[PDB]
Amino acid sequence: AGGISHKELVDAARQHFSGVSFTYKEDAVPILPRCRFTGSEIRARDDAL
Amino acid sequence: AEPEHDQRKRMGLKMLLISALLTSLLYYMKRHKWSVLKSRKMAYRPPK
Repeated sequence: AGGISHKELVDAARQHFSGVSFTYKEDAVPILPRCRFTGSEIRARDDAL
Repeated sequence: AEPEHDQRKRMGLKMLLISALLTSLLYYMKRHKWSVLKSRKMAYRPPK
């Protein structure tokens, strides 16, 4: 973001963001195991605060 | 001596059934609320 040309930019990437993926597992954006919500509470008591 | 004899026993019946039903429910409800304290866990974490 700023005074830059998408082009020049997109090129610099091509140049330094090298290395190509061979297998399919490399270009697979892994899905994350869902996180379960739990109605509950945690109470850290310190009357000295 | 006790003309009511009959109705009084028919009542005693309805009383037990309801009583049974209600005591059960209320026990659950009591347990359900206290569950928060019953399960509850605590640790002492001094700043050692």
